[PDB]
Amino acid sequence: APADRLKALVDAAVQPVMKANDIPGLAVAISLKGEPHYFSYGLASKEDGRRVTPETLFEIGSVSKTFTATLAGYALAQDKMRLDDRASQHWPALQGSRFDGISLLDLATYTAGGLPLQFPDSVQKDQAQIRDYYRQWQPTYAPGSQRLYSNPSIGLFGYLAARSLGQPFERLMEQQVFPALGLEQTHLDVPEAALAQYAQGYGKDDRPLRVGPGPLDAEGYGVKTSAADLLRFVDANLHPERLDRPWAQALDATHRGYYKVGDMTQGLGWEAYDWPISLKRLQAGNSTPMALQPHRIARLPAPQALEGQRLLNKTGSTNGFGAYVAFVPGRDLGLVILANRNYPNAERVKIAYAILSGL
Ligand SMILES: *[B@@]1([O])OC2=C(C([O])=O)[C]=[C][C]=C2[C][C]1[N]C(=O)[C][C]1[C][C][C]([N][C][C][N])[C][C]1
Repeated sequence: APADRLKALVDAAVQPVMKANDIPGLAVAISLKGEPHYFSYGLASKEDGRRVTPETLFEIGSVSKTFTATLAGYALAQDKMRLDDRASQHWPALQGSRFDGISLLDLATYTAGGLPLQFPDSVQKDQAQIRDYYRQWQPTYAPGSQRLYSNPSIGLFGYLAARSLGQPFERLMEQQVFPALGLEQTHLDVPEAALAQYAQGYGKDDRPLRVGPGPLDAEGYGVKTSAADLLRFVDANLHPERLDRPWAQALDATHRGYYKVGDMTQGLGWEAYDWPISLKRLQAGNSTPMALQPHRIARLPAPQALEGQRLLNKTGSTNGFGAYVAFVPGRDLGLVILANRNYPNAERVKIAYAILSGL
């Protein structure tokens, strides 16, 4: 009955949203009282009819920023950097730029002063173009005043964290972070031997879409992982104390809120809400205006522990994929929803809400 109840609950949440958004395949993973549960739907590739499993690789887009924050947490834990460090202390090519006046915290939390959603199309994945972009950049407003969701912002934060550790970002992620987290199905660059597991993404007219190279892609949106591995990451977030001490500290650094915008408390990577809260309020916190418009922040007097009766979440999108992760620390509850369509965030939250309410 409990298997049937749980399959009934997840089916009732997922199936209508998959039909309504024409999602070819979707993988759900739930952590409930320290037990994993997997629900797999539809097709990883329509063309060959490969089915979604808990080992299928999906692009998770901006959920990658929670990994980036974890590498920064590790640099913090090892005293290689501090959140109030000036950005240019960690990259000489930025010295003399406006990044002399911008903290790592500002970049991490999108408050550096109007760094845009994306690098402009003119900036390719090239070290010199990225250096020249940041050197010439000027804030639109005061650092620390307005949140504007930004790849270049948290991207630079992860790149500087990696420089502080004396190694490239992508090497640190593959050689240190993923192994420390027990993640063997999590990739920035999918190995040839694992390509059979990589789902096809679908956009308008079902055009096939896997993410192409871009400046600080790894930092902003580069992760491919399975529902099984992303739920392991969620379980590490729910129990940092089970990891070796420096990684425990790295994960705790991602559970600290610095400011509020509406119902949302901004941490490093993770965005937090009180729990319970209405579905409409959780959808609004993950809405298009929150991604695309600047918002004045309400700074907290001291960083707040993101634990207890709160929901921590992150949405992630690429042109072909739509991911959502959410966990409730105080209820030992975790959830991963990976899909091979970029379907609206409101719809991803609709599935999660139905599941989390059901439990
Ligand atoms: B990220 O996934 O977060 C994000 C959301 C969200 O939170 O779900 C909504 C809207 C935008 C973003 C930004 C992030 N994702 C990307 O930046 C998408 C990425 C950008 C580069 C593209 N490549 C261009 C081709 N040369 C691929 C999509």
